Amino acid sequence: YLDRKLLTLEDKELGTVKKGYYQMKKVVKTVAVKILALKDELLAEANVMQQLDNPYIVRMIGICEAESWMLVMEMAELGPLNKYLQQNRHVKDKNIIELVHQVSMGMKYLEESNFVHRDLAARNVLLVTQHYAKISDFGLSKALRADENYYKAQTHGKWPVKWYAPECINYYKFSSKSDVWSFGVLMWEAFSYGQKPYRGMKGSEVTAMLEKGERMGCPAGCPREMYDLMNLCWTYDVENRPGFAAVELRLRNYYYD
Ligand SMILES: O=S1(=O)NCc2ccc(Nc3nccc(N(CCCO)c4cccc5[nH]ncc45)n3)cc21
Repeated sequence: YLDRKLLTLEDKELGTVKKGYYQMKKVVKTVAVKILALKDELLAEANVMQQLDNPYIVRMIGICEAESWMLVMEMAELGPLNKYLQQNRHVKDKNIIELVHQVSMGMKYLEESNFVHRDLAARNVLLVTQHYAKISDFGLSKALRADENYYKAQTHGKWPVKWYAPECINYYKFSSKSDVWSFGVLMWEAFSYGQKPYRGMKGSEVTAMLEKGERMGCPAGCPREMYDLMNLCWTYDVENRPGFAAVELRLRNYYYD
């Protein structure tokens, strides 16, 4: 738990979200703060992110119980990737490849830590700099049990279907391979400069489209290798869909080529 005394908030708003500062041992650290049901979701996120430690996942500083309930993270100054790219269409393809490779290195670690994100989308990638991305928003994330490969969704809550693999929609099964499907949608978003996927379509319409074997097209100016990778992530049969080690490798090879 954090010390309220050591936390300072801006008035300006970023429930509610605020930018702040927390006095660490000697340096002052810029932080982003969620300020409060909606509480169990924030507790689940705190519980997960306290077990995570990776350069490509947003770091939790801690929980402050004061006048309000607060979840304090290190600040990723530039904000969500979808919004950033929407306002910065000059960003080169090679820079996008760089950012999406970083996300895949982050997801490779999660996979290895046996956690499922369950909400991997461009809106949940935050930028530290134009060349440094972190995965955020672990509200729906689940620590897999030692004896299982997947999480079985029970209660009906947030359901971002446009990022969900068929086995999630059809069998309520979430695994690292389902996160791979979502990563594919995230790539598509990033190479489309933060445009929403399957625009104009209902969730049930997206599902019907995918079952016919149809996929979203190649965004303008997306190199074909990256589009080929999106299609691989969108492999229907989860058995034959790649995991984050295979996905990360292919981005690494391409990027460094
Ligand atoms: O709230 S914003 O989308 N409005 C513009 C802007 C600019 C920078 C950040 N950066 C940032 N950097 C780290 C964490 C964090 N947030 C707020 C995200 C809004 O949901 C968080 C606070 C607490 C827990 C969190 N988990 N994931 C993000 C996050 N936000 C966030 C935003």
